[PDB]
Amino acid sequence: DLKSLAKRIYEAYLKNFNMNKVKARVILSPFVIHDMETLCMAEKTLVAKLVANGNKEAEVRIFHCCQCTSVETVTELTEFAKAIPGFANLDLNDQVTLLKYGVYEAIFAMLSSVMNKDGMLVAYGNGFITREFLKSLRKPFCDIMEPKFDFAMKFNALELDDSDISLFVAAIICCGDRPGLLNVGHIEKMQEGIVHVLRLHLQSNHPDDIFLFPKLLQKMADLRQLVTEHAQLVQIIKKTESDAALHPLLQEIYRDMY
Ligand SMILES: CCCOc1ccc(C[C@H](CC)C(=O)O)cc1CNC(=O)c1ccc([C@]23C[C@H]4C[C@H](C[C@H](C4)C2)C3)cc1
Repeated sequence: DLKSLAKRIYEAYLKNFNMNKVKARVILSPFVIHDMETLCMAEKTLVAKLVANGNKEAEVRIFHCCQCTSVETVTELTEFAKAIPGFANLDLNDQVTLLKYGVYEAIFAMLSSVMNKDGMLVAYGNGFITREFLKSLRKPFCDIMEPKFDFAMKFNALELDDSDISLFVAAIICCGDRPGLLNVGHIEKMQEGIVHVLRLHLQSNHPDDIFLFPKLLQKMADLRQLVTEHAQLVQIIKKTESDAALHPLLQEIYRDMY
C-alpha cells in the first residue's frame, strides 16, 4: 500500500504542476535572455501587457514576474496537497498554516528542476534566462537570484526524479513544527506517514545512495533557512524600493512568517 501511495503522490504531482523534471530536461536538451536587449524582446513577446506602457526599471519588472510565478505555484501546490493522506481531513486553519510555511520551501525545491549551472527555464518553458544576467542586475535584486542557484546545484547533484521530488514536496508540506498549528498530533502522524513512504521509496529507487534520505532531511532544513533569508531580502526590497510593490497574496504569506 505504501508503494501505491507513492504512486498516487507522483500522479498528483504530474497532474497539478505545469512543470516537472522530465519536461524541463526535454526542453533543455526557448528564447534566451542574456542581456537587456533580449530581456526587453522577451517581455514584448511573453508578457506584452507588462510593457505596453510608458514602465518601471528592468529590475522591478523581473521582480514582478517572479511574484507572478509564485502566486501561480501557490495555486498548484494547494491542489496538490489534497492527494496527501490526511491533509484534506485537517482543520481548514491547519491546511492554511501548512501551505503558508511550506509553499516557498516547495517553490525553491521544484525551481531546481528547471535550473542548471548556466541559467533557468522560465515563462512556462518558453524562456531561458542566464544566471550571469541575473547576477548583473543592480542590488538588491541580483541578490534574490544566486542563493537559489547555489541550492539548486547541490540539490540537482542528488539526481532525483519526479517520483522522488513529488514525495519530497509532500513531506515539506506535512510539517508538524509549523507556527500556529492547532492539531499538531494529527499533523505529526500525517508527516510520519509521508516520510515513511518517502524513506521506502528512496530506498528502492536509489539503491546506490544509502544516505539519500538523511541528505534530503538536511535539504528540508536548508530550504527552511533559505526561505527565512529570502523573506528578509524581500522585506528589504519592500521597504527600500518604492516602485517594487508586493502582490497581496504574497504579503499574507510573508505576514508573521519570518
Ligand atoms: C535564481 C532566480 C530564481 O527565480 C526566482 C527567484 C525568487 C522567486 C520568489 C519570488 C521573488 C519575488 C517571491 O518571493 O515570490 C521566484 C523565482 C522564479 N522566477 C520565475 O519563475 C521567473 C518567471 C518569469 C521570468 C521572465 C522575466 C522577464 C524576462 C523573461 C520573459 C518574461 C519577462 C518572464 C523571463 C523570470 C523568472
